[PDB]
Amino acid sequence: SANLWERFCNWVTSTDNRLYVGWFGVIMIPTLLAATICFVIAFIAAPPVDIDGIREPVSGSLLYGNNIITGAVVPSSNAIGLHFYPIWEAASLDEWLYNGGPYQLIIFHFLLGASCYMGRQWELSYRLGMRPWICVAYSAPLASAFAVFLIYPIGQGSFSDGMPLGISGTFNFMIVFQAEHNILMHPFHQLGVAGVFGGALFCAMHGSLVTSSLIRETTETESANYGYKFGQEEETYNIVAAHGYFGRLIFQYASFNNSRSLHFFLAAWPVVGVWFTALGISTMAFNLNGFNFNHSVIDAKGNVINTWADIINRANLGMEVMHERNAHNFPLDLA
Amino acid sequence: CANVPTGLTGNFREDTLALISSLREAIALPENDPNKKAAQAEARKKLNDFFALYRRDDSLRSLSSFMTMQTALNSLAGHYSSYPNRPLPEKLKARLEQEFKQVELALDREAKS
Amino acid sequence: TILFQLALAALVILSFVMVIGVPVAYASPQDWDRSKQLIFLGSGLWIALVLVVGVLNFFV
Amino acid sequence: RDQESSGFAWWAGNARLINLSGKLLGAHVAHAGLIVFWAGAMTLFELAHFIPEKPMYEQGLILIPHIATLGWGVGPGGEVVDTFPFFVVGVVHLISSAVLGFGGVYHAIRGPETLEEYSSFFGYDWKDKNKMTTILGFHLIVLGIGALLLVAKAMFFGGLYDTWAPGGGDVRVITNPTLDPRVIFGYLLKSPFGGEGWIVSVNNLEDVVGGHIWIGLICIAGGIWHILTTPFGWARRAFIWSGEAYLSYSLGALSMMGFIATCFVWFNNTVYPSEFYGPTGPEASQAQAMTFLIRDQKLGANVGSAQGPTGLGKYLMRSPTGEIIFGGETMRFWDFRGPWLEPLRGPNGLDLNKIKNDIQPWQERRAAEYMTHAPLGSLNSVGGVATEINSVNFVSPRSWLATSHFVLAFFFLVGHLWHAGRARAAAAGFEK
Amino acid sequence: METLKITVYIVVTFFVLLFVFGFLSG
Amino acid sequence: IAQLTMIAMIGIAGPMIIFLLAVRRGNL
Amino acid sequence: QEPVSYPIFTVRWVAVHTLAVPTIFFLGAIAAMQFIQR
Amino acid sequence: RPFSDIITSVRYWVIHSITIPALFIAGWLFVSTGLAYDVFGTPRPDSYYAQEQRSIPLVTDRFEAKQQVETFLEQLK
Amino acid sequence: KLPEAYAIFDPLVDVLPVIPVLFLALAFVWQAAVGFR
Amino acid sequence: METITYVFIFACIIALFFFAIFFREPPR
Ligand code: CLA
Ligand code: CLA
Ligand code: CLA
Ligand code: CLA
Ligand code: CLA
Ligand code: CLA
Ligand code: CLA
Ligand SMILES: CC1=C(/C=C/C(C)=C/C=C/C(C)=C/C=C/C=C(C)/C=C/C=C(C)/C=C/C2=C(C)CCCC2(C)C)C(C)(C)CCC1
Ligand SMILES: CC1=C(/C=C/C(C)=C/C=C/C(C)=C/C=C/C=C(C)/C=C/C=C(C)/C=C/C2=C(C)CCCC2(C)C)C(C)(C)CCC1
Ligand SMILES: CC1=C(/C=C/C(C)=C/C=C/C(C)=C/C=C/C=C(C)/C=C/C=C(C)/C=C/C2=C(C)CCCC2(C)C)C(C)(C)CCC1
Ligand SMILES: CC1=C(/C=C/C(C)=C/C=C/C(C)=C/C=C/C=C(C)/C=C/C=C(C)/C=C/C2=C(C)CCCC2(C)C)C(C)(C)CCC1
Ligand SMILES: [Cl-]
Ligand SMILES: [Fe+3]
Ligand SMILES: [Mn+2]
Repeated sequence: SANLWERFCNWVTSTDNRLYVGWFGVIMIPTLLAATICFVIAFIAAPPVDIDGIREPVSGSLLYGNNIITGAVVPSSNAIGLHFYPIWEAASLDEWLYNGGPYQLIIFHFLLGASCYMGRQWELSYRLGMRPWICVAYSAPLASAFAVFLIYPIGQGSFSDGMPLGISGTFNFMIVFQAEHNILMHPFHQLGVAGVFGGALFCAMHGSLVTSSLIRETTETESANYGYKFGQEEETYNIVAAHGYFGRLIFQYASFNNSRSLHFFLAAWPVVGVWFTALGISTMAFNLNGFNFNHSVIDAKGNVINTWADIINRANLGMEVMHERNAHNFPLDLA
Repeated sequence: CANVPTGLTGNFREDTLALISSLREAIALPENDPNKKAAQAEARKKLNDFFALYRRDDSLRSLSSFMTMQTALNSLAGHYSSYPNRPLPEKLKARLEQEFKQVELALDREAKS
Repeated sequence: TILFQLALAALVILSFVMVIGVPVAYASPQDWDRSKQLIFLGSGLWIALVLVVGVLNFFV
Repeated sequence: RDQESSGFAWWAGNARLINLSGKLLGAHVAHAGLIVFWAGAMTLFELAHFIPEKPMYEQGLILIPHIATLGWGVGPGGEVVDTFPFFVVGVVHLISSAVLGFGGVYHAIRGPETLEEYSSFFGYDWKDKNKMTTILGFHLIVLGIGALLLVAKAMFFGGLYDTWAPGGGDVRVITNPTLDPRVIFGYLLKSPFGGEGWIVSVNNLEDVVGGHIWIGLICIAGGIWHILTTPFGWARRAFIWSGEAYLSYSLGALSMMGFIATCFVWFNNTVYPSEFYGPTGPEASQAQAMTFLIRDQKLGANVGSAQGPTGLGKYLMRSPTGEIIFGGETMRFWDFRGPWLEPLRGPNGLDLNKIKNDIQPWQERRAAEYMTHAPLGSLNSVGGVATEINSVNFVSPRSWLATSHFVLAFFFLVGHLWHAGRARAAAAGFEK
Repeated sequence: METLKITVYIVVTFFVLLFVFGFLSG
Repeated sequence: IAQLTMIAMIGIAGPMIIFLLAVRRGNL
Repeated sequence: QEPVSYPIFTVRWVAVHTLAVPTIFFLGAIAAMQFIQR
Repeated sequence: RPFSDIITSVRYWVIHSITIPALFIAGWLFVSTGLAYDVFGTPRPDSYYAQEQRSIPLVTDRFEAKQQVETFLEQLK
Repeated sequence: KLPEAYAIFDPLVDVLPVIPVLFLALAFVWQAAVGFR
Repeated sequence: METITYVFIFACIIALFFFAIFFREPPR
């Protein structure tokens, strides 16, 4: 030996590893591994979790009669609020399972691990000496997860207001959220929608255009590695029917005539989009709701005329009253 | 560290009992004297300077003595703010008396326990 | 009283001619020597004027 | 010079000021005039629509509450007792902006481009460690003195608005903060999670003033150090030493101060009284339950001797630590503390007897008033949930404060990464 | 149940200390 | 009224400051 | 592309006049709608 | 030919600074004289409801549709 | 409201808070004046 | 009946992960 520390540092920072294990990665594997082992055990076999603190539970496990679509990891009890609730603060194992302990374990380790993934990205890109900005493009789903799992709960006052980890659980969260805050008319959610449809659309456009122009591609290969001449043949003419549509829309909006603005714009669109909606979800965490119109049209007789906004307010009311077991005397509320 | 020089000391029970007897005798004072108006000035300031100095400690909220005298000082102060220049019913003087007695009993029974 | 209104009106129309006056006095390269004096005495006047309206505020 | 050929455009015209030290001083000092101008204008504009008998949060006041907490213009009970102090600060800011603006337009249209070949005492560069550490040292000492201004206002010029006095809150002069560091630095060892809170759990003005004593003196101490002490070897190898980097380092701190500012305004109640800002998040709900408990007990039958169709609690229930708290969807709240609620608690929490016969007038009216205007908001400033009709209008000023400062904090995180990458790219160089 | 408390504290400090000593190990 | 005049004046003072400079060559 | 001489009708000419004339009519409509009292 | 050059060509200005106001004013009068309501069949805002009726006009037959609208309009609905 | 020996300035303050933004607005016209860089 | 089917299909996905990482086709 050379005294294990020197071997250990070479082992960690090696880029000849099949899977890079950096110094972020050294935190990342235990956290992500804990999160996933707890998740699959909980999803399969966590007994029903009381979620309103009235001793009426909800089953999310698969051995208690769910399928893939109806199952979930049920969030923490409403009694707990925002308290930190490790397993040694409970007094028995069965009551830690009855109050929804594991859910907090999963999300805390998951956010740590998914942050370290971004770190590990930045570090490896630093070793190969390339412009390290793949990480800022990833910071958009990461920002989104902070907003949905950590911040909206804090803003409302409890982790009982978090998103369940399950398929129908997400749908339940979405519907209830629209009921209490009117997300559709929030302009930031609109920026979000725009961003992901536009991302999908520009993905199809780019792909279709590129695969029509490529001709043949070959790069020299050796018996242990790769070559140093990347050959590539493409078509190099286009017509004036993609000059009134593509040419004088893109040269004018990109602010360049250069091809290097294509791939800069491709990533900018959805990233900005998902930041905007990630920001919006947090502003409703402090209850700044979106536009809603009731009684924006009245005639000069003094009778009200309805509009589409009022129909959506009716449907929202319908969802919202169904969500409320707690009392029938509630005038003005949340949080 | 560091208590006010307005009479108080660091040992709660002592300056508490003192403050209790002071304001007991103070509200026991006739209203046909022109010093009553003066009395309310020192009453109000010593209320504030006790409560704000002793509210800070977290331990003594697990006692009953502090929690009950708190209510007492609060009712006194609330009537003070409710009618500044008008004395208060003797219903509330009996109520104030009640919880002073029970606070005193509680201080003395927690001294040994 | 009359003198207090005279001051506040005078101050606001003074500040309003001065807000155009001071940048161009610095900006113009032609005859900076002559402009420096008037902006000096105007600044003096303007702070004096806010004092007198402020001191007559306590009587009005 | 004054046209392209320095490597930037006209939307990075600001970037032409990096080496032009006099113009750069000019831009900052003129910008500072704008901040003061906005303060003065907004305050006067807010006074002009203020009614001095209707509270400071159904109208949309956001900056006169800041004046009120310094004890200016409020008497005992949390009311307005004349609107004249608001006017004094309003026009004081407004006129000082003039002379700020005068010096700005002077240094940015006439003054020397280079302040290094004027004098060496206001000269600087972004590579000379000694000048820049002296500027930092001066800014530290003046900030430390500024912090001590609030212990002065709290001690000598008539106290601050104490929310925890027993009349319902009133102005009070602090004549004893606590300097025993075990409290002051103790808050920073709390966990941020519920049941305690981090430093957004502080709840008496004594810790506030005493912490200000400690921070003021330590800031002046560090400011005395950083004039007489040049940067050390390990330090000079750790960072980049360029001029845009310092702006990056600053941006990284302002990002964090934003998120904790939102926590401060949204949760805390002692350095943000609830009679000048609206009801807090938890306290609204708590008041609603307490008002209802009183109402349905004095008319009808008791409900803290009766369990409902819930199977645990009806109006009162036990916590996960066995403590009597409100029931409903408001059992997520039991850490809350307020000046109107504590006189109803015993050592075990709520005792229904106390709720029956220890109610004072201000408690009950304040609670029912708070209950009506729970913190809801929207961009068109329509009251209630975004299902309700135009029958009630309200947004809580706390909602606005929190949301805007959170949004800008995120954008400063983007800008921090932007200037960080800029600095690193410049300093490495790669072909240098 | 307290052995659990100490085993998580211990294993956690181990991982955190090797990550912080790692960035100073070049 | 004599209380709309200033809002009217203020509102048109912007381009005056720059038109007076384009003549007096304090900028091009 | 289209000759610089540009006779009165041109592919370009109709394209920019079937998106100019209705819009100036319609923006004049909407502007008038702003001062209708509810 | 760049659009900037033909837009600031004298030939454009001489005709178009006469026709542009005419179009803006023609739109403005199409709304202001009350005609916009009479061409597109959009009700005036004091008249969506009849005196007698508190119910909405609703179509219930396709071949006697215009007949049902003609009836609804005479009763001032 | 304002004091009523300063009360004529009710309309004046209805526009004060927005002159900051008009400074940004003036910046651009300075760039439009010099035809840009 | 149903749940065994669910976990078996899960298990062979994660196995397929392992196969795609440590046994990819050598591209020559
Ligand atoms: C708080 C302190 C702060 C300071 C002092 C700086 C300082 C600096 N930044 Mg900035 N920046 C910050 C925060 C800060 N930044 C934040 C929070 C972000 C994220 C938004 C950025 C993002 C940013 C970018 C992306 C760029 C700079 C650049 C610059 C530098 C060059 C000069 C320049 O053009 O600036 C002034 C900037 C401009 C004139 C650009 C204006 C661009 C638009 C489109 C803004 C319009 C906003 C407007 C209010 C919206 C409504 C308008 C309405 C009429 C429709 C400069 C010294 C530029 C540079 O070259 O850096 C070296 C460059 O490319 N900055
Ligand atoms: C809002 C804040 C702000 C501030 C404080 C500055 C400040 C500065 N910029 Mg910048 N800039 C800004 C916004 C700002 N800019 C924006 C929004 C843009 C986008 C358009 C730019 C684009 C830009 C460019 C293109 C350039 C600068 C340059 C400069 C600096 C050099 C001085 C100069 O060339 O003046 C010349 C200006 C004049 C001759 C006229 C100035 C008029 C004055 C000072 C006052 C007008 C307001 C008011 C009436 C004053 C009343 C005063 C009274 C109350 C006392 C100056 C320090 C320049 C530079 O880098 O120089 C090397 C350069 O060429 N900037
Ligand atoms: C960021 C801090 C901040 C906060 C929290 C507030 C909060 C408040 N202001 Mg205010 N204000 C601010 C900064 C701020 N202001 C600044 C910098 C200006 C001067 C430019 C003003 C100018 C101002 C005026 C003129 C008025 C208020 C008023 C009010 C209050 C009433 C609600 C209302 O109309 O709000 C409106 C909310 C805001 C102005 C906060 C920011 C709004 C955002 C970020 C909108 C941006 C829209 C965007 C450009 C385009 C659409 C969205 C896009 C995504 C598609 C509210 C309590 C009103 C009042 O009467 O108070 C009693 C009123 O009329 N403020
Ligand atoms: C906030 C930062 C700041 C800074 C760093 C400067 C820096 C400078 N300004 Mg200044 N200025 C500012 C804000 C600032 N200014 C503002 C807000 C205004 C409007 C009021 C002005 C108006 C102004 C004018 C009109 C002039 C300057 C001048 C000067 C320069 C000459 C050096 C000199 O004599 O200094 C020291 C200054 C003096 C001896 C003159 C004033 C003495 C006074 C009244 C106050 C003393 C303040 C303070 C107690 C001194 C601290 C000393 C310290 C070592 C402890 C210097 C480069 C002058 C110059 O030479 O510019 C080319 C000049 O003509 N400035
Ligand atoms: C890279 C590290 C770093 C960081 C994190 C900062 C951060 C900061 N700098 Mg900066 N700076 C740096 C390096 C850095 N700087 C270098 C190398 C230079 C050149 C010398 C500068 C030059 C510089 C200038 C020129 C200025 C700053 C200022 C400031 C601060 C003001 C922002 C504000 O409003 O907060 C409000 C500010 C505070 C609350 C600060 C007081 C902080 C307290 C009470 C204690 C600090 C305790 C410390 C963390 C304990 C650990 C010490 C360690 C040795 C163990 C911000 C905190 C500005 C300033 O003067 O602020 C006063 C300013 O003008 N800095
Ligand atoms: C000689 C030391 C010295 C001193 C005293 C100052 C002082 C100051 N500089 Mg600074 N500066 C220095 C050297 C110094 N500088 C050097 C060498 C340079 C390089 C050329 C600069 C460059 C510089 C820049 C670029 C900037 C400053 C700014 C500031 C001021 C803003 C702080 C504030 O708002 O305080 C508010 C008040 C307190 C926190 C407490 C005040 C407590 C007491 C008792 C003192 C009151 C007097 C003092 C002069 C401040 C008066 C403020 C006035 C509005 C009332 C400030 C007081 C900035 C600014 O905003 O200036 C307008 C800015 O952008 N300075
Ligand atoms: C606010 C402005 C400011 C600025 C810019 C500086 C700038 C600097 N100081 Mg300094 N300092 C200041 C104020 C300031 N100081 C004050 C007020 C004090 C007195 C309290 C000190 C005392 C101090 C000393 C004694 C020394 C420095 C040193 C340094 C320099 C080296 C870099 C460094 O170590 O960063 C500071 C270090 C870090 C940022 C790294 C450690 C970070 C910590 C401790 C984070 C721990 C996080 C914690 C566990 C998280 C809890 C979260 C919670 C939610 C639970 C740098 C030039 C050294 C130097 O060269 O000075 C010339 C030196 O000898 N500083
Ligand atoms: C230069 C320099 C500097 C700077 C400084 C500064 C920044 C300054 C500022 C200053 C200022 C900025 C000041 C202030 C001004 C203002 C004033 C002082 C005000 C006045 C007013 C008054 C007093 C009031 C009045 C009134 C009354 C009384 C009543 C009625 C109303 C009225 C408003 C009219 C330094 C030191 C850094 C450095 C060195 C150099
Ligand atoms: C550089 C530059 C810039 C910037 C600028 C600035 C930033 C400035 C500032 C400035 C300022 C910052 C200003 C201020 C002003 C103010 C004034 C001018 C005022 C006046 C007034 C007064 C002084 C008061 C009065 C009164 C009284 C005393 C009482 C009663 C009421 C009254 C109101 C009447 C720009 C971007 C634009 C452009 C480019 C360049
Ligand atoms: C008691 C009290 C108080 C006070 C408090 C205090 C005293 C606070 C402070 C606070 C603070 C003062 C905070 C902050 C701290 C600091 C920090 C948080 C730092 C950080 C740092 C870092 C994280 C680092 C990083 C790094 C490394 C490691 C390497 C190199 C590079 C870098 C820089 C990246 C008050 C007034 C509230 C009132 C009530 C009571
Ligand atoms: C002292 C005083 C005062 C003063 C004030 C002043 C300082 C004035 C001036 C102001 C100003 C200085 C203003 C300005 C204005 C400006 C403007 C308003 C403009 C803006 C811009 C724009 C609107 C834009 C435009 C454009 C066009 C048009 C086209 C294309 C391009 C562009 C977009 C650029 C007063 C009265 C408060 C009273 C108390 C005291
Ligand atoms: Cl539900
Ligand atoms: Fe591609
Ligand atoms: Mn909810």
